[PDB]
Amino acid sequence: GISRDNWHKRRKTGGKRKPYHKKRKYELGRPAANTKIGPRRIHTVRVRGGNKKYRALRLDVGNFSWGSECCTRKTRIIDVVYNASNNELVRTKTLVKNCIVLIDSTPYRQWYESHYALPLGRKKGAKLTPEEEEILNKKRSKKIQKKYDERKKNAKISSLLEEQFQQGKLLACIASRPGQCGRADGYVLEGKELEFYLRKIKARKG
Amino acid sequence: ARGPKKHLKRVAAPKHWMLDKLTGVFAPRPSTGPHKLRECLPLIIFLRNKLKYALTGDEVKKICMQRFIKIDGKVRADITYPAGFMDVISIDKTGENFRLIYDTKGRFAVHRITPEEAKYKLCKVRKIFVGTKGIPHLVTHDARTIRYPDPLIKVNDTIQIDLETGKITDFIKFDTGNLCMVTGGANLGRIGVITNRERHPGSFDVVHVKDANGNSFATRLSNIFVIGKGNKPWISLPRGKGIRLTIAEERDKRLAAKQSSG
Amino acid sequence: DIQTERAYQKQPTIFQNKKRVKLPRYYKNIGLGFKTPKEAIEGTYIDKKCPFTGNVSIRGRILSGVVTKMKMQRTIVIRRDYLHYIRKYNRFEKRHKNMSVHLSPCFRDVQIGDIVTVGECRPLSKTVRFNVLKVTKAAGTKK
RNA sequence: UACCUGGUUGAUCCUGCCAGUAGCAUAUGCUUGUCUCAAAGAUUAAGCCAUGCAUGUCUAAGUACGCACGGCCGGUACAGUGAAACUGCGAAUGGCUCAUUAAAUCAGUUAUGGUUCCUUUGGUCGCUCGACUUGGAUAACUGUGGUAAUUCUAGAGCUAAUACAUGCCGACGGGCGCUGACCCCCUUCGCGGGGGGGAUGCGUGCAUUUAUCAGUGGUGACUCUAGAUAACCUCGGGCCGAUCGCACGCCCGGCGGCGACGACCCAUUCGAACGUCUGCCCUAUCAACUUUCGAUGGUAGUCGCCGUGCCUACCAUGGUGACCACGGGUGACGGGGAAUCAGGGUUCGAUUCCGGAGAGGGAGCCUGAGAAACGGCUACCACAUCCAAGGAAGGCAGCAGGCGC
RNA sequence: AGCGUAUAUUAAAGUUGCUGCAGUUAAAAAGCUCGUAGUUGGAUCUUGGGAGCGGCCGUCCCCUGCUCGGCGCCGGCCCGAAGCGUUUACUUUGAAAAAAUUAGAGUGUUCAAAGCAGGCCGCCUGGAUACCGCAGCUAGGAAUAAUGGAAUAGGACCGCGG
Repeated sequence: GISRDNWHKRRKTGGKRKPYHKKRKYELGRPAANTKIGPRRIHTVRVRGGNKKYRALRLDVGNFSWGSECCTRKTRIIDVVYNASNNELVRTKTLVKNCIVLIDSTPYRQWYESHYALPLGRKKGAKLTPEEEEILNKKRSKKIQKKYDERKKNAKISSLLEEQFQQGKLLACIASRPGQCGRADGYVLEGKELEFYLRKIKARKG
Repeated sequence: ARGPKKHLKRVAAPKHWMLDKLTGVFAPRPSTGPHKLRECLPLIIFLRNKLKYALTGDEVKKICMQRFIKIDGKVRADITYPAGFMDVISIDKTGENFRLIYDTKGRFAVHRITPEEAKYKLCKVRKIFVGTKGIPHLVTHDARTIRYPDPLIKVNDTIQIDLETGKITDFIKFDTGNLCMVTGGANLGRIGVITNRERHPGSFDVVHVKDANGNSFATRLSNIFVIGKGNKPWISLPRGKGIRLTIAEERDKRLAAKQSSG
Repeated sequence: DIQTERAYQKQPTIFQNKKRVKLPRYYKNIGLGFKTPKEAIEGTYIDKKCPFTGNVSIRGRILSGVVTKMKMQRTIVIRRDYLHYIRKYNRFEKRHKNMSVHLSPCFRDVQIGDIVTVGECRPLSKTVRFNVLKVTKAAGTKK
């Protein structure tokens, strides 16, 4: 099949190697997962030593970590924006490790709001008619308010994250190989990384 | 090959088994076990060739399949089971106890012990290891794990285990002025007192050892096994006490004993 | 100045987006009595294969050569000269074996003819298996 | 034992080769009483093969309702021996040959802190807070068939499991991190300020994947081994015993040892795999070679058991050479070794031990811990067997043996 | 109870010459000079004492300086140790190096080639040792042979100013 070995190609000098043995098994090669965005699809692969290796073929959810304040939530992937390796992997919207994807902002917003007693997203003037969010932002007992006021002291999020929350899609980087483990675990882009990537996609925009 | 080998040609077999050339083609490929294949002595070789109870492979099978032999207080009915350095072979019906320890030369001694001494053994620690919930583990030379050791034992110390319970009684710490047997190299079976350890970052640390007659010899730290505090052996030693007198002296002792014998 | 390529250059060990109210550097001593140099501790480059500030561990052989070429990037060719002993004629013959070697951007100003000590580590590339640990400048070079 | 002798001239002294002289190992000639050892289809054809064998397997301990034998009182399922068959395991070792192969193989030296590991051995196996034993098929066996044909098999009726599946209870009473209703106490007249408890809800163990924080043991050196926190858990599924055998017990229906088998993870053993440094025969009538279809590096991935141009994308213009690269030849598998030898040395090493490669030539894969396996499968070239003419089965460089050479 | 022939190879072959050949005339020195790799390169830096035993003789010892307990004595001296010291080639020691083969210790296979056995009126033995170039590793030596150090002083040391 596909051989993954050194003896098929030229030496440090540029001489041709003559193959002293035919293709071995341990010099193996399987086709690329090229994992897409759809409903969950994973196929199992029996690998060397009789272990298992999961091919994510389609994947829409992943365990992402906004690790500024240590808040990680399982989130719904929507589409891919930028890819450092190749540009056609964004056209044919394939997940690979170190992609840039948009993720559902709602689990992070929910947590931030329920933790800090302030709103996030929620543009100015928009009426909060449901008023179960009212009970999450109001009605505290005596000393719990001492706890939530010494908390919300350092509740200040950065502007470039606020912008994304107001739209409703955060930028995250896939830190787990989706082809190998059958996952899409990542982390939300922040500060210097976020500025660098927003600029790279705007140069791509033109 | 395309997998693990199962045969061992009689010429390619470890030499200290002292196998002849014209008996057969193959030698007993020792079963996998606690000791290494080149540093073991298979139960078949010890039982039939040294003691000469059995005459053939069938007789060794017959002697052991009656559950008679007991290596480290546990019954073994396996002819190619690797019995190695610091083991207590306990044949129950004859009422004998043997301990495998290196003769003055590069071979195993048929060394009979007392049943009071045949209830412990002297294990060297190979690695100290932190468990899954801060549970410290020892791993000894004979592939034997003990968890919750002494918090003092470290990576080149010797421990004394009880043979039924399998737990530490005492330990000899690796430092100067401690009895050590050499268990590898050309100095295989020399008993001496540690003189100096010389650290070599990246390479193998070399340890200088002094014999009982002011004979001094070095060996890399991999091939050392401390068996005593000061000059005190913690087990019984074989006849000679790991000295290795010269071929000139060994000639003199042999023929002088022959002259006096007649 | 750094982060020229598509992907974001950073040290994977440290976290750089801690909520607050200069960047700390990951580095390590590499043993065998080698001094972790100053451009490693203080500097602001990103190198996977820098033996002081990156993911690579020195183990096995430690050799020395003399710098020949420095044309390919973050890598040098050193030239190791020895004598081979033919036994028929009780004489030697002068031989050489030039090998590809990873030079960290730590060792800023290195010229050809410098006596460069290298240490063996995991295969870094097709032909590269060694990494520069120290540099000794050629006899003089004061003026 | 560090050795010479004949032959150019009419005679001489030299250069110089031809011929003698001795061992060695293949063939061959003539000859052969005894006895102990012992090589042998390597050289040419890694050419071709008729036939027969060369790999199977049951213990007191996975499944026996074959009367195939056989105890008896059978009425309380199963005496026992045991064909077959399902299950597990082995068939990757051994054996044969030397065609490939010239920094390749291989040898000495080291590395995996860059990995995988059946088995053996020693650890782990109420650490998880939520059933006195479940499910429905199949084989053997009875029965009916098809084909010129083979270790080919379709249909019917029945019945097992450590095959294939599904799943409890227990331990189990609570801890432990958040969540926080509600409450008593004191300093200030009082706001305020200080802790104490605390209904409820969520979460939990090892393994897997990701991100963040701190600093039990070890190394020359970890982004190590442990500890904490926030989550995730692949439905083509990690673990957390619906298994078997001899013993038979311990007090008012109750009531425990000794073994076999299995199982995620860790170590150990047997290894394998990929790297480090040095080393090989002849050739210049082989002087330049490599590279956008990867040649040498850089960043990001893909694949892999892991490290890497191993393979993609975008960059950079490198890398090797008179110290013989690149190409070519080899009547070349490499080494331990063998014959010859004063001392140097020359030639040989297919050949019983270690390593490599191959099963007529190339390529692809199944199952498994381990194979790119051929006494396994799938084609395509070459060759070739049996044909009721439709189809079918092949692989001796295993042991014998036959042609050909 | 063996001997003759055919061919491959070794010594004789100092007729491949490193040890160890030749080049006026026997075969052979480029027609001549320059010249980069290659090989090879003058002399020069440590001599010298203290002390001891036999018979002026001989042979044995001593030759950079600086954090932790006991010969201990009194923060003082000694030792012990963890860290040190321009590099390499050379030589000596040590470590690690599969067996079989060769060299070789033992042993009346009836002798021998072999073999790893055996011997004593249950017991006593054996199954050694040496060599294994080159490369890597280790610790002594410092002759010989390379290489380095102050010369627009960014010299060493010594202390203050920072």
